[PDB]
Amino acid sequence: YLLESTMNEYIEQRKPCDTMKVGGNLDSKGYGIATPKGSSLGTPVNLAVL
Amino acid sequence: NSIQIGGLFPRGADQEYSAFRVGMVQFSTSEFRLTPHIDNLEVANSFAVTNAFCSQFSRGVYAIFGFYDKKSVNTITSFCGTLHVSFITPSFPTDGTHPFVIQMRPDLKGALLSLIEYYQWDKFAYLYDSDRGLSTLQAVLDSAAEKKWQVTAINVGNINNDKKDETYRSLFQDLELKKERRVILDCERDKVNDIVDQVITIGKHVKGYHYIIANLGFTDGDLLKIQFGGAEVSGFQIVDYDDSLVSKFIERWSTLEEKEYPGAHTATIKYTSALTYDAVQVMTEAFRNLRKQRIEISRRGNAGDCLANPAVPWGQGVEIERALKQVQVEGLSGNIKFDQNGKRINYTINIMELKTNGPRKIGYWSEVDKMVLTEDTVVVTTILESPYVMMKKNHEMLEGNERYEGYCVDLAAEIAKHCGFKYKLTIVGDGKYGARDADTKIWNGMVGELVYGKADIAIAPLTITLVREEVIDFSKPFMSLGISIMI
Amino acid sequence: QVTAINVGNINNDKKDETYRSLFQDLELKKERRVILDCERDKVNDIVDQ
Amino acid sequence: VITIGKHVKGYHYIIANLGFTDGDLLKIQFGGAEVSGFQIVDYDDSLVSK
Repeated sequence: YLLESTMNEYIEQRKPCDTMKVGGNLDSKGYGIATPKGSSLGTPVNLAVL
Repeated sequence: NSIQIGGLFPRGADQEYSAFRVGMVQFSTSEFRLTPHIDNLEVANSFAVTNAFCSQFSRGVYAIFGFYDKKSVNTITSFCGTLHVSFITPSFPTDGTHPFVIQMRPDLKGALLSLIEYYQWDKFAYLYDSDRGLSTLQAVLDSAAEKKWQVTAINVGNINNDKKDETYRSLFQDLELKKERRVILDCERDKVNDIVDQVITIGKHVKGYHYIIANLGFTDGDLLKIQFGGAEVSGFQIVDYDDSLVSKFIERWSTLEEKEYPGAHTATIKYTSALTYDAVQVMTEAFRNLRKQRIEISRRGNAGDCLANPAVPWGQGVEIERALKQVQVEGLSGNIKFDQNGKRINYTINIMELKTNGPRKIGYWSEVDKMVLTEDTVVVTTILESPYVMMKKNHEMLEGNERYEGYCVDLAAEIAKHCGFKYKLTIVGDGKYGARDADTKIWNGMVGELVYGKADIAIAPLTITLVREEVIDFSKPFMSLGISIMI
Repeated sequence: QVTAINVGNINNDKKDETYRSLFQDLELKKERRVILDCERDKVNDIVDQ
Repeated sequence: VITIGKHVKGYHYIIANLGFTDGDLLKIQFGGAEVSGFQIVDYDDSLVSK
């Protein structure tokens, strides 16, 4: 079952312990806050994220 | 019908004396006349209060308007209990149940106590003055025990002008060793303007400090000199200029003549002189109501002296105060409603706070209700995933918005408060992360709330893709990741 | 750390409910040291309580 | 400087002219910000004191 990396990493440290992350990353994706297009909050968020 | 009353005014109480005559001209009616017979005195000398009291009682009056002080208040409240002569006054409220005394000043101590929990204070100082009694001090020392405060109350009144500046440095150098950021000032005008001039000179009005000027004139004293400092200054005021009846007065008040009325041509009026104008309405309202009930109380029998053995009252004095307590009119401060005691009830006190544009109004206070915070966001769409958003074991136990926790939940709370908002997490439990569907192009899950405008912010482990980027804006990536195999 | 409490306004009807009221509030803090600034009529009233 | 409250500790000023005690200086004596300056007329000299 292919999925997100740190989601796969969390189940490996949680203790049913029968899961395994093998190989490495196969892509690069980003976890960003979804804001409206032309957001009322995004430009304050964009620095406060950074 | 020339009703004769008496006046006991302090020496140098100029604006109250002008505000006395303003009501005498306006609230003069065609059907009766009020005879002032004003005397001038020094109000702290209880000899001088006494022979000025017995002079007017030798003249014969129906009521007496005048001021008292702390060093003369029991000379007043004893005589008005004895000779049954009612006494209307704007001074500080006497503690107890005193007959024949009309306090025109509202109480303060409930509003002052209500303000402190609004700022949620635990440790503060309290600079008080002895001139207005110790009633406000005794209330907050009663309140500091049961509600866990650390009140460092310091008397400040006994300071001579030759050594003011040496003392106030020595005052506030003590508070820095205590690291006090919060101060309640509890004084009249002059001791506020002295202390604020000493706060500025040592530089103790920058951001990080907070002050509460605990009297009824917040805009009364000079306030420009700490308007731009950085320390937030709160306060209390009963005379709201946004009211029309006040505005009708001020436009009359500003136009007056200086040598005819000293201190009249101003933009603001002080609360002490404001109640002075308010009482002449109340004094006039009684003798309207008295003849309307047709209780002729013309005691033309000679009053004699005050040193009678035994001193005898006159039972038409009992008639007067019942009319004085049963008056509900409107004036500059608001609803003037009395008790059986002589104290005011059903009144409003405007909690005002000082911003850089000036005094604003963040609400009002009452007896029935506390500080009424008369003022004048984002909706988080997400999904619960471990350890981003997690459903707590204290689901039914812990209520509110800490019912979900996790890594995303901290970062959502970090991103709302550094921007300024407060979060509203509501999870659509459809389970689908959401994308632009085939053949119908409906955003399914969290994007179904976000693109269609049913939510504002979405703090979630969501992937920024090309067709994701087109419809709605994104932030920067939280972390760098990839597709990973799980076996 | 002074806790100053007015005991002056206590009246004769409500003595055993009010003199019991503040000492438990002292006992909710465990105050151990008391100064009495009263006259002997109020002092012997307090010592009885 | 005083009215906006910018003479607390953390600040420093240098009044760059030849009269340092010439202007009014009491109003920032007790602030917290260190104020330096320049003066040519020393009153500790006898001929000045005369």
